[PDB]
Parts: sequence; structure tokens; C-alpha cells
Amino acid sequence: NEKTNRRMLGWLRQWTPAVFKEQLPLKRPPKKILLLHGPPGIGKTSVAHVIAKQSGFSVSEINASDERAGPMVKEKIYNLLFNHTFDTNPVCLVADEIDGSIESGFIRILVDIMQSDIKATNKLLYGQPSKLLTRPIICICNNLYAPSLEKLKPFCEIIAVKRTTLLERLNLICHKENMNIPIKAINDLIDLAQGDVRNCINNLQFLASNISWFKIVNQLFRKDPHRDIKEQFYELLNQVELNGNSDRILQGCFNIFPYVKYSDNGIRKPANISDWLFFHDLMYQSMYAHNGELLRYSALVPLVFFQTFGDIANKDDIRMKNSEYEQRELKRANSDIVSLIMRHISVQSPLMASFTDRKSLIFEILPYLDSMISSDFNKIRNLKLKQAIMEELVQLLKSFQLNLIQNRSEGFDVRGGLTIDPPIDEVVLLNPKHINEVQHKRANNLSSLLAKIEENR
Amino acid sequence: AGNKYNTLSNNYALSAQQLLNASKIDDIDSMMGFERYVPPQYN
Amino acid sequence: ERDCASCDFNRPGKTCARKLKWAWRGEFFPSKMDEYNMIKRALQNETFPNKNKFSKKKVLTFDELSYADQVIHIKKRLTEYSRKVYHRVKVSEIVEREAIVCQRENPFYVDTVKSFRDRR
DNA sequence: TTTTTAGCAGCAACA
DNA sequence: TGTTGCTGC
Ligand code: SF4
Repeated sequence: NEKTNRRMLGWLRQWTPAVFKEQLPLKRPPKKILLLHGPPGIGKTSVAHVIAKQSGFSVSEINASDERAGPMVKEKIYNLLFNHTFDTNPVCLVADEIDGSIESGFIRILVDIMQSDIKATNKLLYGQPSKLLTRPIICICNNLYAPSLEKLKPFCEIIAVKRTTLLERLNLICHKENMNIPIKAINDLIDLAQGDVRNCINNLQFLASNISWFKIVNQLFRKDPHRDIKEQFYELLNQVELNGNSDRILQGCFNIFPYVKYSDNGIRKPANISDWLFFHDLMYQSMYAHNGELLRYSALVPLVFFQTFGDIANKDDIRMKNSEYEQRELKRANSDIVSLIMRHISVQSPLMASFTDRKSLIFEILPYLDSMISSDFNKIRNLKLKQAIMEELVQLLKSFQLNLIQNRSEGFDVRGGLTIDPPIDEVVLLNPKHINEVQHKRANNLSSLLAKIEENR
Repeated sequence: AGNKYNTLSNNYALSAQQLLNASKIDDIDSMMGFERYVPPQYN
Repeated sequence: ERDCASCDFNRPGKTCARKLKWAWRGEFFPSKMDEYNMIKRALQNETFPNKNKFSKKKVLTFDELSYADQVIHIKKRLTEYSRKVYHRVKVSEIVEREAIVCQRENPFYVDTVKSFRDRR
């Protein structure tokens, strides 16, 4: 990334007139913050440190993910930006992992400092007869499009670090320790350390004295044509066993297998794997009932995916997600809504509660109740029949204890949508096309039903 | 490429709602003596 | 001058181009185009409430606002800036301008006025 | 969502 | 003392 490293150095040299009073209203860069983004382990932090030191700045690093007290940190950042350090050298602030700050405190403080400096500069330019930012700020993220950074981006100079720099650093350490290491062995050490700089330096020191579950899932669908299938199988078995998280690996395999290319005859391969997956579910249920002796067999089920679906065609890494946690939380929320409706029926309908099972309520009663509420009353020309149906629907809303709430969360005084509480809609409406049609019809019906409920009150 | 069928249904529904309002207006107009006169054919 | 130059009735000796004066009046901010651009760049670093209702995204950037809303926010900060730097919010100026009234152009507007005047 | 224009008096605040 | 707002000409 030499071009990127020269751009960073060029941006830090634009601070030189303001900080060092050297000749290349304060001639500062238009963008006062440098924002570095890119993959982990490529040296973002190391490049920020080296270029800041090379430019004559003292480097102060803050991890933004660990500092869960922006309002307090505030004092640290204000001292580091505006107070003279005892060091002869001006401070450069390096903020690492700024995308990890779940609490916008750190970013709000930086935005407040930038806005205060813009107000102070405009007063110096236009003010007829306020702490100015005299120090550079470097911020490092993994993700540029993180919601927290949206307010900071306009003040930032954005620099992408793409995927050598570790090899150059390790060579410089070898040369300073008088170690004659062949460049091949340093590459093999980098590959062993997976780009961990700390692990690399420790392994080098030891020489001188003398698998993410996702990566395993993608490896389970890959066959190398140049290695024995048995050696690959034992290597994968050892990696699955060392990880101890066989369940997450299998859930990964389950989400990936439909998208994987596998020579297909009749999609039987999937039928054989449903029986294993069922075997895993029985084994996982038995782990809570019996002392975990059965845990040794849990590593075998992921390896059936390597045997059945492993192909040379699968060269690209498929990214994955956790639909199950979202489905479990949604199933919990829907079960809680249904449990609340069942309690409401028990309090009002003395007999209905005896005939209503949870399943019959979800599949039979609630879909019909919603179809009755969503029915187009605008097609009914007979006012008497419209009034009678509306009186029966008000009686049904009362039997199920369904409250019409005016959600006034619109915010702009136009059409506060009426919503049913509890929201039966989230339990019954499975089809996204039907959701939009039903919402438009319901809005006119619910206003008529609310007016009738108010008339009855 | 995923909504071309849901716009046609709403326009037929709106045209049917407008015809139903026009029928109610024809009923009210006739109550108030405004029967819909159609003139004789003249060639 | 363009549409008059494109017209085949535009000869040497033309009588049909009646020139008449009018007094234009601007009210403008004392602030210049560099100061306007400085206020625009300052507003691009601010965040704005979505006039959205049953909608969701509660917050917009400046460039995600409608151009009319962008100019409403610009005019607000320019009123404060102009008052702070120039001690006035507005300048007003009157400029005498000239325009060409075609006499050969299709008479439908003026015929409506003449005819309406005569019927009255 | 429908929608003529500019010039002026004068009370009251604030630049 | 002047400008600026608002209502109502
Ligand atoms: S009719 Fe008007 S536009 Fe045409 S030549 Fe004459 S002045 Fe020009």
C-alpha cells in the first residue's frame, strides 16, 4: 500500500505549518480527521503509528471499543488535544476500533470538538474585534458504513487500506537483532501466525533464543485435488475437535449447503444429510440429559458434509449469518403475543378458553379474526348491514381484548396509523405482498371501528 | 424485478369505489328530482 | 434577443420590436458565493430529522434532504452569518432593465383584454 | 394543493 | 436611529 502510505504522510505534512511553524488562517488541512478503513490484520494501526512518528508527532492511542465512558473519556481527549505534553513532540491522537463504540459518546465528543473548532475558525476569519484544534486526529475502523460514523464522515479524509507490510517489519526486527533469517522462513512464520503481529514477534524471539468456525465450514466444502482425501479428512477432524463448537460449525454447514455447487443427480445427497442432521439433534438433546460422553461423536456429523458435498468447484468463500437466533427471538415474541391473547380470552371468554389450544388459536382463530377486521367495508352499500357487522366486530374485539391504539409516531401531523394491540398482524401475516394490501385496507376500517368504539363508550 | 402485479389491482379497486360513489350520487340526485335524461335518437 | 434574432420578421428597419423599461428589485444576503459554500459545507456535517411518519429512518444527512429543505437550512444559517459579519440580514437594490415586446406575436391574450373591455 | 401584484402606516423589538 | 416583523390597508 505504498501509494496509501504516501497519501497519509502527505496529509500529516499539511499539519506541519500549524504545529511546527515550519514553512512548506492556520493553513490546516480542510478535513481535520483522517479515517483509515480496511480488513483486520493488514497493519492499519501499525501504518498510523509509523507515519505519525516519522512526521515528528508523539503518538497517543485510544481503543474506542474499550472506553465505555465517552462523557468521562472526554477529559482524556480534551487533555490530549489541548494541553501541552511534557514531551518535546506534539501529540497525534490515534483512535482505534471507532466502529465498535456501541455508545455514540466518543464520536459525539469528536463531532462537538470539530463543530467548536469550525465556530472558532469562522470567528477568526470574520470576527470584528475558543480552543482551536492544533493536533491531528487519526481514526481507524474495520467498517466505513457503520451507522455511528455517519456524523463523523463529513469531517474525515477517508483512506482505504487494501490487502508484505508484516514481512518488511519482521525483516527490520531481524536486522536490528542481528538475526540472519531467510525470507522464506519469515513468510512461513507469517502464514503460521495468520497475520497476528504479536504471535509473529514471539515466534521470532523463540527462534532467536535457539480456525474461525466460518473458515472450517468453507474448508468442509472444499476438496484439494493435490492432497490425499484421507489426510484432508484427518486434518479437518482435528480442526473441528480443537474448536469445541461442533454445533455452530454444523449450523454453518446447514445454511451453506443449498448455495454450494455439488454434482447433483437427484438431490439425494440432501436426503442422506437430513438423517445425519436428525442424528445430531438427538445427540444434542441427549447432552442435556446425560454426562457428555456423546460429545466425541459430534465432530463426525460436520465431516459427512466434506464427504458428500466437498467439491473442487467451491473455490469462493460463502459468507454466512444466524437466521436461527432471529427466528428464535421472533418465535419467542410471537409465542409471548399468543400467550397474552390466550390470557385475555381466559379473563373474558369463560368458555372459549376451554376449547382454545395454542395451535388452534394460531392456525384457525387468528387468521379468520384478521380476515374479518381487514375486510373491505367500502363495498357494502347497505348502511344497516355495515352497522350490524361493525357492532359484531366491536363485540369480537372486546372478547379477544384487542385495543385500537392510535400510533401518533408519524411525527408530522398527517396520518397517525391505527394499530391493534396486541399486534395479531405479526403472527398471522406470513406473506410480504399481503402485508401491504392489508395495511391500506385496515387503516380505513380501524378508523371506522375506533369511531364506533368511541360512540359505544 | 419484484412488484409489477400489485399496482393493477389497486386501480381496478379505486375505479370500482368511484363507480359505487357515482351510483350513490345517482340515487341521491334522483331523490332530489335530477333523473338522468337521455335524448331521443335523431338522424 | 435570441427569439427576436431567430424570427424571420427581424429585418433592417423593423418596427415590431417595442422596447420598454422596468425596475427590477432584489433582496439578497450580503454574503458571497464563497461564504454560501462555507455554510453549505458546514450543514453537510449536521444531521436532520426525517419528515417521515409511518416511515422509519428517523435521521437524514444534508444531501439526503430535499433541495427545498437544504435551501431552508442554508437560508437560516445565512441569516445568522450575515447578521454577525455584515451587521445586516439583507441588502436591497433596484436595477432598471429593458425588455422587448413583440408586436407581431399571435394576438390571443390582448384580444381577450380588448374584447373583454369592449363587452364591459 | 391551491395560490393575482407592490407600496405603505405604525406598533414593538432589537441591531 | 434605523431595520424587521406582522397585520391590513
Ligand atoms: S416579430 Fe418580434 S421576435 Fe419576430 S422579428 Fe419582430 S421583434 Fe423579433
